Amino acid sequence: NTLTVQILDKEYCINCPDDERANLESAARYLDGKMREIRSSGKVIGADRVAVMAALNITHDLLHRKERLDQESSSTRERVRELLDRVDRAL
Amino acid sequence: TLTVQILDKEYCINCPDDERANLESAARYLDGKMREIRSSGKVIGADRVAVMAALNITHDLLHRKERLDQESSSTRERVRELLDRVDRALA
Amino acid sequence: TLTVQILDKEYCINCPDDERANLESAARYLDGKMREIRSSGKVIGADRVAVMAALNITHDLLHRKERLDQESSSTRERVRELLDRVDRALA
Amino acid sequence: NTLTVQILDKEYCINCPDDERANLESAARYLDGKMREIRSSGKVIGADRVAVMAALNITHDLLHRKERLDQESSSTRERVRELLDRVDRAL
Repeated sequence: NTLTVQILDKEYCINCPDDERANLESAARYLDGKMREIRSSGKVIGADRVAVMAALNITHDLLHRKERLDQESSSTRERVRELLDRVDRAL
Repeated sequence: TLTVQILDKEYCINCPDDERANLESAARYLDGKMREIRSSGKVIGADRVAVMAALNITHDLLHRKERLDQESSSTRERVRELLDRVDRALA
Repeated sequence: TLTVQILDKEYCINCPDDERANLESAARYLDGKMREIRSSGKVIGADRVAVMAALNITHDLLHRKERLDQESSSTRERVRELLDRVDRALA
Repeated sequence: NTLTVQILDKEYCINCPDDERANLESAARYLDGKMREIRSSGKVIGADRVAVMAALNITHDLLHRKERLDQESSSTRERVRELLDRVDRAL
């Protein structure tokens, strides 16, 4: 089974099991989008570098999302401990 | 800023300190995957070798992103339920 | 301020609005208990009839105070446990 | 069984079951204390009124303690709901 995605004005026929089609298609869409932004600036010159840079930003995006989530959890933990102290001091 | 080596080319990205090791690990993946694809000869052109590799890591990351989001909304619910029980106990 | 009638004498106390009915209920108890004790003849002297009645309601209140405190520390613990489980779920 | 408490410089022999001795003794102690404060001011003249006034304040003390506790619970409930909203908006 072949999936044919379009990434940055070029075509790719990838042997993909029906199982992963949607996943691969959105991954391609996501990569395409990120490559379009990068290309539409000028810092990166070279179609191969654009792709590599995109993969690195996508990697950053996800690492940062996890960092933000971890911070969000830790914070509510601090607030929960603040609640606990209020409870111990008066009730 | 971090400077990584991917398939005989240098890339310099602005990564917040705590991401360095993960980004390096990413680059290492990229480089390896590109050499593998290049060696297969199934994809012609450095730009195409680059996106096939980039598509590969993006697909990987989104899968990890899902499992993350799974665990994430899961604890968001246990926490919501617990706080709810706290409210009720206080009424 | 509230003005109550207890065993043919008026008392005026400064009660925060929400207590009026409960304080009136208290006075009603006092008056009834004093008439009962006075009628028994077992206690001689209005001052002694007064404290025996006052001791009676005080004893009553402390019992209610205990049951209150019981329920109170009980929910203070369920709440503490729940918040604790919330903290753990967030780690 | 007779318990002999002292309340405001006078003695009282009360038929009290061993079961309630401690309770009755602290109630007497509590009443005595409250009657001493009241007498040591001047607003109330008359040993019987002093006792009645004391029972009313003791009643107030307890009504107010319960009001304060209810307020304390309601408040932590508001804070818990504030926590819940934080959770729903980001996590």
